[PDB]
Amino acid sequence: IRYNFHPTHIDTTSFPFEQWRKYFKQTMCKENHRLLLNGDHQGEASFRREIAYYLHHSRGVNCTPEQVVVGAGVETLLQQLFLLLGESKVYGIEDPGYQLMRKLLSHYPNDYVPFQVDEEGIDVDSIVRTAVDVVYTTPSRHFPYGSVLSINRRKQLLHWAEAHENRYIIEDDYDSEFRYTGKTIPSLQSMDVHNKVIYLGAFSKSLIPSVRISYMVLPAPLAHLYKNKFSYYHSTVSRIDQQVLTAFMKQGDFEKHLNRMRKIYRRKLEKVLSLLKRYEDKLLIIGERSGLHIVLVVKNGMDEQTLVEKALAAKAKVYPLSAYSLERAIHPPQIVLGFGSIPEDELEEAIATVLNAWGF
Amino acid sequence: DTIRYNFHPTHIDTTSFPFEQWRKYFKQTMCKENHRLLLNGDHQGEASFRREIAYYLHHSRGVNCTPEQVVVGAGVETLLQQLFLLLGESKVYGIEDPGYQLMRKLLSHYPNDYVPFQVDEEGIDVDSIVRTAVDVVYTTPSRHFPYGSVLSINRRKQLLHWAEAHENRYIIEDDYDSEFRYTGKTIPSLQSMDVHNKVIYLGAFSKSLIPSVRISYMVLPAPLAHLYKNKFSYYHSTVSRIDQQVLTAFMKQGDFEKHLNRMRKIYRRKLEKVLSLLKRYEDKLLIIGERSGLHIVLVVKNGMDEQTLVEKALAAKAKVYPLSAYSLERAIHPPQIVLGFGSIPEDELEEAIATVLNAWGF
DNA sequence: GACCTCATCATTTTCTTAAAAACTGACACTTACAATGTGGT
DNA sequence: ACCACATTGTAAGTGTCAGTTTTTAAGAAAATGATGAGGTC
Repeated sequence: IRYNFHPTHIDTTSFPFEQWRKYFKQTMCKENHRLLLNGDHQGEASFRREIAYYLHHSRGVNCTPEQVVVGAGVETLLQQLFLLLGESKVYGIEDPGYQLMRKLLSHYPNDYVPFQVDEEGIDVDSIVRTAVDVVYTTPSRHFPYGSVLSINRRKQLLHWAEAHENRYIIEDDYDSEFRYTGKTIPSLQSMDVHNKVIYLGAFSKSLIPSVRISYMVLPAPLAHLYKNKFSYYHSTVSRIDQQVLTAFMKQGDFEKHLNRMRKIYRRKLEKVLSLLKRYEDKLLIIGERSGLHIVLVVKNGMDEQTLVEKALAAKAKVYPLSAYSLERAIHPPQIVLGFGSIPEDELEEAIATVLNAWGF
Repeated sequence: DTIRYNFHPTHIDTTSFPFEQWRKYFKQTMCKENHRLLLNGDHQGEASFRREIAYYLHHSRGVNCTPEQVVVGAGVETLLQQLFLLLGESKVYGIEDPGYQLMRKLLSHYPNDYVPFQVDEEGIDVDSIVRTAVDVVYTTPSRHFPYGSVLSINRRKQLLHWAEAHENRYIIEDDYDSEFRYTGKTIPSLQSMDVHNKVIYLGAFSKSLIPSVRISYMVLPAPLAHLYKNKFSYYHSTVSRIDQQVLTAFMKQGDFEKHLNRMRKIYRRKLEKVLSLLKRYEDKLLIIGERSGLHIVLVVKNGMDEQTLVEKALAAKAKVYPLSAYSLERAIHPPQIVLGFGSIPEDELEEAIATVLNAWGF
């Protein structure tokens, strides 16, 4: 309550309401009644022929609107994939990451194998010397430190899968065009030519979290397996919330929302680092100056379960780094702050009362 | 596909939803005072969209429950796959025949095993189930595809003690269709007749309201709501915080029950028009289950096979749906065909039925 | 022989403000399909 | 006791007046790129 530094939220008071309302009135009007009965089972092609036009001009992704699949959430976007694969597979999760591929697979007979990371990337040699079949990396930005995979590891990891023809690799975006200097690199979907990596996108940190649209992109000989095996399903996103975001990205008002949103977070990043570079005796920063959240490491010798529970007395919650890693971390207790939803004209009191609560 | 004169048993009429009363509540919720409602709140739905269903269904269909036991979802299949893993992999699942073509095909991705039954004019073959080894069976109390055979009251009190015999058995009910029967409105729900918690409730706002709002509630009993919140505490919802907080104010301040009664009378006015027109022939076309809801089944005693009859209606660009799909086995030497009217408008019914009849050789 | 702090320059897509324009809020009217009490033999 | 006929009681039919609402376009305007000025080490 009252101060919630969530690690991946968004700011509340800045999305355009009165611009969002106008594109509804071409969608649900008195001629429009064939937008009521249920259409195609994976979103209307006016929503996918624009996604294939957008990700070829902003992230270097190469895809066609008969292969991209829409869905809702990620947990419903992933559960149809585990049954599509089979049940003779052994998964790959990086050691601190998003707590998602693990927490699903507590229901299925499969097994997940961790793999170590560093400030250059994740390990690739242990990917070689085991028998893993599906691995899950975020090549644009590594949660939650902020590491970026180089080109030196990408050729090795993509060439690991080409020699034996039954392994896969899942890219999770989580954030792009929020870098403040430009688009990072062309993503790992761009460098594939043998159709071995699947995408997994999002529409929920960029624009609005609670509209529950998302998307993956399938490769060539798996798209006509998913369409063959699940041709008796239904779509999951409400079709009046899809032709909103067809004209929204045919007539160009998303490509002026994210560019507008960039500076509203950069102006928070500079005013949060100009408050933390005074107390540089202990509160070190690990990870780059990008994204929506910082990772302060506290060398002041208090314990983590006291450090989080100390902030709750003055109606403020932070998010620790015990639940994000399987093993137990170093003696300096890392703590993840965020700056998405805290507004600008209360940052210099928010961080002040947090660091006043901990130690002056 | 896109076609003219589509006759589907779920395609509701499109030209009678109060667009203005859809938009007066939609414009009310996106205000500057009404942020805190664009990020993610609760996961089983908004905490008032669940409070309101427990005073909609309680006095419109009879179900006694609490808003701590409700589960919202999306579709109904995403509401079923978050049940198929709450029970185990030691169960066997009982479907009807004929029925909806869902829970046969959904159970082909799993190691669970299903066994069919038969359906008579009193309901389902309840006498077969007591001497068979099934563990969860899925039935439709208040109606039945594709006939209309309401469950007779003796078999309901039999199938109560069926699932109240042991400890590991459950039953599902599927009352997709209610408040759309002409008089004696609907027999009250199988959830109401149970007082020992072995039946789960399952129904949806996508036949009444709009085909693509994609909301389906669910009710849970006490020893599965607790077991769902525990082993599913890390999901989110699958419907928005605007598609729910429209229908909270859409139902709090009146304009749902007026739509209910208006759509209740419109479809009776549609049905009697069909019963007037098709009665002029009873030579080869007997009609079964003439009374209820949104679809009739229309037999045919043509001197040729049933396969030619569905594809002959494509010759004049019309769509009809046979009954060799809703059943496992195929021995229908009387050719059965189900039809619908719920999408066709009144002004072209006269040409419409004459298209398919004289397309069949009249 | 290296790293990295301020300008101030021309092209440009965001930002409050302003004066003509489709519209819905709260009356009253104001008919139409049809619910329920008082009579036909 | 067996077989109807008509009142008040409202869901509807366009319009009233006004009001809190939507749509087009032009200067300043905050602020991004090729060029030109120092510092530290």
